[PDB]
Amino acid sequence: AYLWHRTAFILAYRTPVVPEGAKAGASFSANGVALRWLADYDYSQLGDRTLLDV
Amino acid sequence: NRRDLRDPDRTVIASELVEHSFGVTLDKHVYAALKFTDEQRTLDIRDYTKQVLMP
Repeated sequence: AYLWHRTAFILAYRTPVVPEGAKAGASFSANGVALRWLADYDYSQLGDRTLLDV
Repeated sequence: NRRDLRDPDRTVIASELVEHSFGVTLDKHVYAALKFTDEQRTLDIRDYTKQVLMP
């Protein structure tokens, strides 16, 4: 069990800014934090790559 | 040309019409390329216009 005052632990979050060179993707939410979703088609591998991060 | 009047040598010298030409060629490619890692685009770059595009 853990008993902590409010000021014991500090968390910081930042949603990456999707650049202009990427196809626009939605922004998702997890437990109140926002997450950047970004899709990009890989022509060389003939596939589609998606990244969801913070 | 010119020739003296009443000359026994009644012979005419023909001129020539030659049209010259030159050529304009499109052969240079002026560019400016930048790369920004997503960390730099998120945190370091404050405003994209006055800090990246204008320079």
